[PDB]
Amino acid sequence: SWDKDVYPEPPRRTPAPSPQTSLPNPITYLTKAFDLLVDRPVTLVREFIERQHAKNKYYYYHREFRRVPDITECHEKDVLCMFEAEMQWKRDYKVDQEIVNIIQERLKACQQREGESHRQNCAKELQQFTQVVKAYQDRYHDLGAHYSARKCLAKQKQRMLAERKATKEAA
Amino acid sequence: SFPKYEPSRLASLPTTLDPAEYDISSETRKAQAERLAIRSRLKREYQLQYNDPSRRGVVEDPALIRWTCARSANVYPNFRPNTKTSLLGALFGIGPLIFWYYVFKTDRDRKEKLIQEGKLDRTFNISY
Amino acid sequence: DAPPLTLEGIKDRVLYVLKLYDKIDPEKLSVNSHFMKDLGLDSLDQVEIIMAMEDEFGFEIPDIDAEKLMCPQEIVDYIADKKDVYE
Amino acid sequence: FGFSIVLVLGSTFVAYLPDYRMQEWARREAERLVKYREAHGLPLMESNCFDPSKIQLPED
Amino acid sequence: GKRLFIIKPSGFYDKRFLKLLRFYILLTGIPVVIGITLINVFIGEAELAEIPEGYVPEHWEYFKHPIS
Amino acid sequence: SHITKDMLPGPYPKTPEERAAAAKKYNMRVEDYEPYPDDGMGYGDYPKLPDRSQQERDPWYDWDHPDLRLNWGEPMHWDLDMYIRNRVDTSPTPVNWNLMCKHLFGFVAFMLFMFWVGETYPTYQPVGPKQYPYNNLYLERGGDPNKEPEPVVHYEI
Amino acid sequence: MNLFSSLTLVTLILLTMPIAAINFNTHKFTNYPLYVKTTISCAFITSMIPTMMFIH
Amino acid sequence: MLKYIIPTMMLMPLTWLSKNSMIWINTTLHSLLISLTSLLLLNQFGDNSLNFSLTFFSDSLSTPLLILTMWLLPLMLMASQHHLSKENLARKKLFISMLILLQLFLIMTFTATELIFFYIMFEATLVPTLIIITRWGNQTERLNAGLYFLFYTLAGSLPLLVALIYIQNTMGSLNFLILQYWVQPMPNSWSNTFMWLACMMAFMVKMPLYGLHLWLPKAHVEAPIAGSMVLAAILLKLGGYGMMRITLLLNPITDFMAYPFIMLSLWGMIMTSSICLRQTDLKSLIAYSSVSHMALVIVAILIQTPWSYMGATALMIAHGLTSSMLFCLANSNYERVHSRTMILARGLQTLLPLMAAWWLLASLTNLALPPSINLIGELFVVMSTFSWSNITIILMGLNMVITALYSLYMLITTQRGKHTHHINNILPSFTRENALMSLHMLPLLLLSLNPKIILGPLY
Amino acid sequence: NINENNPFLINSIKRLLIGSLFAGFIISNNIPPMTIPQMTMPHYLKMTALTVTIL
Amino acid sequence: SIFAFTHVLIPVWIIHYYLKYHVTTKPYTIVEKKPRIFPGDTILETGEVIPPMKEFPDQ
Amino acid sequence: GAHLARRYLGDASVEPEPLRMPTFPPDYGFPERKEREMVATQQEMNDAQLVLQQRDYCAHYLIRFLKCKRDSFPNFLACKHEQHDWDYCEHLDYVKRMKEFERERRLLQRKKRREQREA
Amino acid sequence: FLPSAAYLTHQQKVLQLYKRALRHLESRCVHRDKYRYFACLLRARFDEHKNEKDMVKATQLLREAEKEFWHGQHPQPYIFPESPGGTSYERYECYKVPEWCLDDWHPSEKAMYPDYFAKREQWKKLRRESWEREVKQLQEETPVGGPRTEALPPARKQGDLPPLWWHIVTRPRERP
Repeated sequence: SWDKDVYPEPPRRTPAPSPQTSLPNPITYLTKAFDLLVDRPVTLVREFIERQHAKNKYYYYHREFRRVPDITECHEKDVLCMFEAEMQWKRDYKVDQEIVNIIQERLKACQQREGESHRQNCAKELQQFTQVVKAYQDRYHDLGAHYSARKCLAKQKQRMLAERKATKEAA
Repeated sequence: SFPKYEPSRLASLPTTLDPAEYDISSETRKAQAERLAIRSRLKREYQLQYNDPSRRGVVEDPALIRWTCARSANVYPNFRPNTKTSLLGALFGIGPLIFWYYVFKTDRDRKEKLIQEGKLDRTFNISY
Repeated sequence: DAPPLTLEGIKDRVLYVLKLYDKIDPEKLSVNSHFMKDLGLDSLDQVEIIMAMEDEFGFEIPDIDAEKLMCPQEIVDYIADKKDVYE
Repeated sequence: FGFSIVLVLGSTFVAYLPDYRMQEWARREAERLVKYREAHGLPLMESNCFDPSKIQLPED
Repeated sequence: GKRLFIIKPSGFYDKRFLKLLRFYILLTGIPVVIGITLINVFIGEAELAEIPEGYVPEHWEYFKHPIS
Repeated sequence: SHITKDMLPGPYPKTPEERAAAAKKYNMRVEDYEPYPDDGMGYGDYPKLPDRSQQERDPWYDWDHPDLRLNWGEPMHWDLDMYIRNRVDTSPTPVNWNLMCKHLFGFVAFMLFMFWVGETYPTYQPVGPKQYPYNNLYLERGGDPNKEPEPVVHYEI
Repeated sequence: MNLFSSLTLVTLILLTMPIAAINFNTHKFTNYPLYVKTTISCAFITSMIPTMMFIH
Repeated sequence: MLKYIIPTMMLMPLTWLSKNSMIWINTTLHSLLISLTSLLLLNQFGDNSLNFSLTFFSDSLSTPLLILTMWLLPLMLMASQHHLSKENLARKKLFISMLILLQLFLIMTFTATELIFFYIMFEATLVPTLIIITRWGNQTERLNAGLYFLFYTLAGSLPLLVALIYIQNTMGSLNFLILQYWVQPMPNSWSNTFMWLACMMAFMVKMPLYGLHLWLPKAHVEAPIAGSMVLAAILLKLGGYGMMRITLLLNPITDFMAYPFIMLSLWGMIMTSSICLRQTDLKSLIAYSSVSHMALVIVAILIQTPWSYMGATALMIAHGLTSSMLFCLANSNYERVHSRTMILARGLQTLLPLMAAWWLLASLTNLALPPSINLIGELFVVMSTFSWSNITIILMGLNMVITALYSLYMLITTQRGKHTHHINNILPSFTRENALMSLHMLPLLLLSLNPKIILGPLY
Repeated sequence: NINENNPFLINSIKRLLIGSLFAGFIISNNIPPMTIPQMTMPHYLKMTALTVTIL
Repeated sequence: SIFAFTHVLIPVWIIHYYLKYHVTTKPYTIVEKKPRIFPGDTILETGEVIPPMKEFPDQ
Repeated sequence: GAHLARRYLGDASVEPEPLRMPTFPPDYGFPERKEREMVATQQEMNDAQLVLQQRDYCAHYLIRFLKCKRDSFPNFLACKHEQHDWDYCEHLDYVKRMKEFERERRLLQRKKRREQREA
Repeated sequence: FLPSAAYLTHQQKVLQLYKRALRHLESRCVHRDKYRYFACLLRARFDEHKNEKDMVKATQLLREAEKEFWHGQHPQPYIFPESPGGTSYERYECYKVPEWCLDDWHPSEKAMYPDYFAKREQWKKLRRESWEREVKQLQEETPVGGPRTEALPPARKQGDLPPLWWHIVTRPRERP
């Protein structure tokens, strides 16, 4: 299955039409015909294959990692600390990209569901999108391509120094 | 009647209003006869070597070889650096490059000042 | 787009539209006649004949073959060359 | 030995292979983390990725 | 009787190359696809357990497809 | 094979014999050989032709190359790559070239000028705005779920 | 409704059988125009349905 | 990695103690086996590269180019007969063993660790190519072509050694992690300007850039087919690969001093696309095509986006395959007629009717077919450079138009319109040529199906 | 050699004149309404289509 | 019958076999745009009546 | 139309410009003329996915038209009464917009020329 | 620009003017009966002054007629759809495969088509059979050391075929 906590679906809405026709009803006969022509034999072959999969079952796990000390807690150069620190940072960068992918997929799903009036019960997901992406824009954006982790920490120090000067001129 | 069809470096001049062809003298008759003689001898030699079934290769135009070896290798001799050649070269080698160089300087200076004030469209400009 | 054409049929069609042209006498219409020699009609009328050929049959014959047909036998031979009139 | 043991074997080898630079693992890792930060109150993807207790600045 | 004789450049070399190409891909095109079919119809792909209490696996057992 | 005398070393001097040798080797008349001249742009001493040469040359001559317009011995003007049919059509024009570019530039500027006249002088049909119902159709514009309801109503007219 | 997706994707995939078939053929089809015409006609009759479902 | 190096050594005495009509099958079969063996490499994961020793390591910048090398060898080997197959057996053995030594130092070069080792194996890549192109160049100016080749590449790539020795004995060792993890952003004095210009100008000479692009075309029109494919594909994308390796240091001052190289590369791409439109001698068209694509790669490297690096290496692999294929079709045409010219052999849709399909497919993949790898490359390069500056899209699009035009003219000049009906020695298509076309164009379309392999280190 | 007694051509022309007679009305009429049908014209503004054709 | 039999039964079977299990184990996948409910109706699935449309006059 | 020729050739003073219409203030010749029932059930207008610029006056007639077209779909030529009724309602709305235009036009002409031709 | 002379002549030049003017009048005039009228008016207008024995007056009026033709021609004249310029222009060149090939086949297909290939073999045996003597004897004997024409005389003397006939007779059919 898939976790519906992280992949939210809105609850279903389905009207009940009832003609008020006398042609009557081509597509009703045709959807019953499609059901009895495709939906039964594919499911019978799939039941055969599901018994064959129920002969014996493998398992795969989710890969688990520990926590490194820091990049802020290593020594001067001393590579065999910073290597571990920066690989943990690189995995944070990878999972952060996948977080942004998840938020963008949720937004596209909201667009296709909610019809031509976009601005009703999609504005909340648009707001959380602008939240997370303003964070990512100020965090990981302007660093070029020859990063390891050190340019990110330099950006971090520079930005919080900018905030310190900002509250210095403010108060 | 007609404004006489001034030609151009694109417009061809058709055979009617030349008006040099209708200035017939013995020069033109003799030169056209010798031009027919030259085309006669060339097509004669070509049709001689053109029909041999014993032959297998191609007929090997020397004019094709000549034009290619002129236009490929024999461009560099001869040459002297003339003011015509040197000025035309300094215009066609440096000019457009220094031009779009200046426009990259101007556009980047505008963009760097606009992001130095920070009033850019990087509300969400992630894919840099 | 394929009519089965032959020498005899297109020979008769060329001779037919030569005969249909009025000011030459159809009594003295041999295939081995000549459009200047034995019937005496001028070369301008021969170019009228040329345009009659090209409007019946729908293909140009060029300026290099405008001087040098001058008789219906060579017209039939030149058309049989140009259209390749065989089965 | 140029197609029938090369091309189709390479087609099998690159048609499926493990998570090359961690695709499926990154999918499930981001799913677990968004589940955590939506079932635990704080907003997902806190900015300022380093802990500001773990930082120092040259003063004015 | 009616029909002329068409001119053709060559056919034998080209038909020979195409039959050789499709056949020498077909020689291990069919067994490979039947192999991947029997793999995902007999042995299973996998299922999705979690890591139990202190049982550390090998570097494998982390992947969906069994040939992976 | 091939001898270096069949390439083209140097220009037209000296004046009798080099013109003679170029006309012998390039299969041309003596006075019809007319070089560029020695301009300093390289160019050897290759011949010069009347430059159009490809929607010229009536094909009822039936020379050898039916679409390359060769004759196996013609000197083949230096810009022959640009000349071949499917690259550049140097046909004799039906009217002019100056008269055509005059009328085309005048017609295009004329149409864009009437367009500018249109851009400052619009038409419409005489009727007020579409009266949108609820605060200029609020909540379905840019956002604002409770932030800024900006009040306006309509009157039965 | 998986009916709609199934009919639309087979209107796509019907226009993959002819080209792949004669790439895999290496033979002379004499009714190959007939074959292209009938696969286009069957593609029409499989694409006529889900539009009717759409406005329905 | 020595499991790749040492069988390519041991493949050499195969050709020595194999007899007449028996060197051939052994070399071809066993190099295809080694191609399987390096198809086995692809193990790359997650945190970093794969270290194959204290001595070797494999990036994801390195893996597709290494696969390209060990796959382009046997294609080249079957490609390079009938121009020396009638010749002598000892000279044939010398030729094939020379190519194997060439491949060996290419693998040495691509899987380098310290940049000194990279430089030694760089000019070890250089030296067999010289002897190959000069000994079988088969035209009167192969002399001058090889001489310009060696003097340009050495004289450009001479001070790169001095800068590498300097960075060695001022900032420690030269493995890519300790080349990384320690390198400070270097300030803008004029000494730093010279060191940056030394490294980058050496590789500018290698690619070529437009300022020294006349390095190339003599050494492509006056080289045999093995040396041609080696030169174009493996040497130019090797130069780009070396640039990508070295450009991690000196990143702060490159925004100050990188502005003229972008301009020279852009206007050179425009002028090179213009010059490959009107030339005769069909072989030269592919050479200036290569100069155009490598100018686009150079723009892509001196802008520093991960988009730009992914698109750069994709464009590398795509034009390597396309130019190598199109060189092999030019060799097909020259085996047909002993011409080297362009306007001579026309027609050829009738004659060899399936040669049309491979010329069409080569001109499509040069044409940036929209799921091909070439359009992937040019697309990400144009995206990154429009992120760089908003006005540089015009030159890219004029490049696109002229690229499509010269590719179409190269297609329909030789193989369209009217057979000259005096050739009468062309033969129908061999099985060899269509086999070589099929060996080019199946992996390109397969990588078009799933390109999650060939994008860069910043995937 | 003017021949048109061809079953394929008469079938195809027949079917496309059916498509040029009924199918425009059929495709046009059961559209989902997404735009505003204007329909509110003065004199000599709606008449001008037929006026242009006749003139 | 075998001709149109294979051409309209084999691809529909394989595509609908493709459009259950793979298409649901890829979670964010084929998504419908919602049926436009109208006020004189009821939801077919759960079941409650939408109150119909309000005051009609001034027509 | 002819009004456009008059607006361009004559005085540009007395002419109200479209899309910058409201000049004279409200409750002027109005007073106590506003009901604006608008019984379209705006939440049901939101729930039923209706188009922008169809979220306007005479909405419920469009609601009924869509309801009958959904109820009798293979009846291809059934809903024409409600079609014509909805057309009639928004024709009345166009009449209302026309009258609002000409009322402001008469106001601007008569008021401005009374003031600036007697004062 | 012809095999048989250097210049064309005066009379055929006037004749080319007549034929092009007649063609452009076809192009100008639809409905064909008023075309026949205008054509006869053109025939009389050219038959105004045939009897002028002056040469320079005749070519002056010829150049004036060229001016009047050039100002009065049609932009898209009715060209024939087999001529160059027209619609066909080697339209069916797709199957104009040259006949020097068709012999580089596999002999399986030569076993399929036996009798045509036997007759082609005896064509080529006639070609080599009557190749050297009469052809190259008349080529190096009957012209002058400057041959100064393009056409060749037939091998009328004693025996075999008129020289250089292979690529003139054995050519494709222009409508396969």
